Amino acid sequence: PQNENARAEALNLANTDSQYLTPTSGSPVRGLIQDHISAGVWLTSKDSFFTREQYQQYIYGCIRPEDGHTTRSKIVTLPPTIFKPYPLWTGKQIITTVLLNVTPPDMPGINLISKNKIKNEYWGKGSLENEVLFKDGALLCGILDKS
Amino acid sequence: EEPDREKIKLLTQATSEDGTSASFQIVEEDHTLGNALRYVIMKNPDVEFCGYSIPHPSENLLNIRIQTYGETTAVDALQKGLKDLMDLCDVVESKFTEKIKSM
Amino acid sequence: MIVPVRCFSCGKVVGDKWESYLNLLQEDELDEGTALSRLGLKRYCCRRMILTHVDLIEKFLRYNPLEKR
Amino acid sequence: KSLQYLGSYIARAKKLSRTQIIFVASYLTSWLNRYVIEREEEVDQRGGMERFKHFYAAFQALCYIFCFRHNIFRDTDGNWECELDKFFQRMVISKFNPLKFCNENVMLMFARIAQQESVAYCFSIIENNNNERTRQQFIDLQSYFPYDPLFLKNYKILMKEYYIEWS
Amino acid sequence: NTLFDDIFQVSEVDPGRYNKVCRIEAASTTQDQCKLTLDINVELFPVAAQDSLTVTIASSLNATRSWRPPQAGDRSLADDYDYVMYGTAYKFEEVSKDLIAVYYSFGGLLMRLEGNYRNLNNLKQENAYLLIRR
Amino acid sequence: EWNVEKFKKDFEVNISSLDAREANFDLINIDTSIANAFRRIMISEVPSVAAEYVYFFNNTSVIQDEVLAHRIGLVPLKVDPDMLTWVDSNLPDDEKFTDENTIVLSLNVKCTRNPDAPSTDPKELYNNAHVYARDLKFEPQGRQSTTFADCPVVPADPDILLAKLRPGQEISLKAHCILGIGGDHAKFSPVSTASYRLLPQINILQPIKGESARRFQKCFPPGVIGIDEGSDEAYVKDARKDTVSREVLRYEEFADKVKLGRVRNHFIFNVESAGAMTPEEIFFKSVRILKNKAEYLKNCPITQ
Ligand SMILES: [Zn+2]
Repeated sequence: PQNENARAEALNLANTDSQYLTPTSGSPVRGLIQDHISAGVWLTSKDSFFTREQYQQYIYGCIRPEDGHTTRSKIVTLPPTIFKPYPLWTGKQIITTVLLNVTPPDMPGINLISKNKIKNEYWGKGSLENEVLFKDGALLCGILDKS
Repeated sequence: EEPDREKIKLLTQATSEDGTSASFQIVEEDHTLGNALRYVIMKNPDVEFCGYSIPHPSENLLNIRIQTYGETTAVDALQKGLKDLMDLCDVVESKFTEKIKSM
Repeated sequence: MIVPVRCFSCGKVVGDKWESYLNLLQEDELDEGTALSRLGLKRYCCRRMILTHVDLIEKFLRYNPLEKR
Repeated sequence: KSLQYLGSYIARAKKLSRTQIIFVASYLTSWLNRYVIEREEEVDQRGGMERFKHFYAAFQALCYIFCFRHNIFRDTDGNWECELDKFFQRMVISKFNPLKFCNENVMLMFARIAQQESVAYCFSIIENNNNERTRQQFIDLQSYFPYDPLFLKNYKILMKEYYIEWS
Repeated sequence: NTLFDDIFQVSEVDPGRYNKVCRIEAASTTQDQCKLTLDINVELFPVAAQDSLTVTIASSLNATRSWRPPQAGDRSLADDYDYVMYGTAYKFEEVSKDLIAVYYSFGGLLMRLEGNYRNLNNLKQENAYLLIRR
Repeated sequence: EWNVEKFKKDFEVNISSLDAREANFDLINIDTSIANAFRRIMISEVPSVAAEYVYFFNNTSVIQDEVLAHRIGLVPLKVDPDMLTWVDSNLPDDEKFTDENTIVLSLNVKCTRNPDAPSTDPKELYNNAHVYARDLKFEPQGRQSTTFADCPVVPADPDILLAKLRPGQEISLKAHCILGIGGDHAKFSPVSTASYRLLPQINILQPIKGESARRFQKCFPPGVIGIDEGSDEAYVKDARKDTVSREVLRYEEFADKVKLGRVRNHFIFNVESAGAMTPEEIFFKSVRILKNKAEYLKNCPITQ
């Protein structure tokens, strides 16, 4: 477009982010589709044990203050989930970090109860990886899916 | 007399004032020395944060980001790593010249 | 058209081993499992190329207008 | 640009009185009697010196006089006009570090002049800028001078006297 | 400081579709109404059946700002106990009176205590460790 | 803290088989991002000579213009680098190609009707029917003769067919060598394949003596497992001999008695070569390109 009454409309009215829900029945139309959905049930799986150097690298590979993604103007890290033998991080704690660092600090953390499409018995003896439970901006239980 | 002031390009809008959180954008790079340096920076115990990134693989871009704990700016921890990326090649050559010549 | 010069995956030189390959088949009556193997091809990316090659250059060379008949 | 245009008018014009050059320093240095009270307090607030590109614009021009006008303001009694060998000591050793945000060439010449006549001794702080250190608008206007020695040889016939030479 | 301290007795080590994480189940020897339902990285810390744990939940080591990996010469409460995690209690629940059964999420590794006197000293603090000696 | 002089005490090299076309050597206790970076140079950043520019004068044959222009460029010309310098192609042809950057080649092949008596073979029926790539002649341009008295330009693989010709057809062209690296075009690759693999480690868990030891050979390549009797029930001779097959993890009797997995710090680099340079020296063109890819960062002004 060719003037400034239109460039504001393409940034405020008919942009993509305001078109998140359909105006048909309010269902979403954005979203990751094939690669990452089946990829995400591996990082959120319980066997994801990142080491120290990977943990910033998976964080810095998706979060760049240089290009300006963050809000805190410095990438902040979490304590690992294993301390004494060998310090390892966790993939649910990566989703804890990428909710910490692209959400504003004035608001507090998130809280969410949600289900999956994985039934509980696929992980062993009735474990609770169907109930995706966010508390205080953390992925404390549950694997991330299309749902 | 010519400085090539376009290689080690330090972005400033993601840079701490004290220099303990610096921001680069290295051209004529990709995953080649991106991960070869990121290994060697993270061996320095003063370094608190070091990842290397690529915004888009098409052109030559390598945004890396050193952050430290204290008493050393991130550029002063860069140049220890590039000192210890060279001294590795001192070790590899004189342990691979010493084996070609040893048969 | 003629034998390709390098393998399409690895990077080893292939074209000098095509007419040197039919001289392990028309003469020694070898099987391809030794005929490809005796040359030096030992990665299957560069071993489905001398085996498989159509070599339709011969059906082109019969159509020459720079010769009487 | 006008604070850069004013800086090279004063030190390239011959027919101005010596009491008229102090009239500049009756207000330009008095402009530094106003920044010393008012805005020496935003540096401890978390902010760099990129907001003060207006402030180092005029501060170049006052040192652009000092790099040229040196043998004018003597007296018989060994003093200077409003302590010229004490004003550039105070506004450099402050908490603003002007040695980095002034150009090297204009500080190469601020140093040799302040060594012979004993004005400033910031030499060990000039040395302390390797471990101390968008950007293009702050290097060119610390080097663009509106009254350069002219390439034209013919117009200087009309301007042989009214334009100052090197020395 | 220490919130909880006991010695448990492993019965079930469930492999259950994982290569590294085994949902341990145990109960104590001292008390009888208290158990454990803990995920541990069995690659780092092998746990078989019929063993003796020491599940000690502490509150810190012996406020510090930054977690940094260890230097040469400090002294920690994690020095003597062989496997240490970090986690929060995300749900409190009571089955009956003096059968209060807490929960935890040790980084994505769920734990379930149960008991009667741990209502005194197990808050749902966002900094609550886990430890095992022997 | 991790000293780099502890790295020297944990870095060994086992050169196994060193030939003038391939070298199979080991790197003990180095990282998958340092040893990748060596492998990251040896494909791409090593300089190697080939031809971008094919000046046709005459070609009427069946293999057309850009195709035979392509297949000259894929020929590894046995030209040692560091005896040419780099082109500076920001300026036109008048000084772009010198006598010092470019090696100049020519092809002149004419096919005629050869009368011969008998289904008839094409080498006896025609004179110069098959354009072999040993027909590339080095034209010594400029001063390229006082120092090429022991390194004349020969192609490294001479028997490459380039074209097949019939009578009447000829090929007259002029070729220009350019000094290049394998990021731009594939044809400047200095290697067949400079890949590594990583040392597997096979751990028996339960002792598999007897009949479980004899059937245990056929799951693996042969020179790996050594079984004798009850005593000397099994061991591993050399897992370097063992490629990763995982045949034994098809068997249900053995799917819980063994552990397969790499030793994460023993890189078996087996670098072959296309023919331009020896593998045991293009690896030295990666231990000294890395060392001179850091100096271009280190001794360089950190801008702004
Ligand atoms: Zn191949």
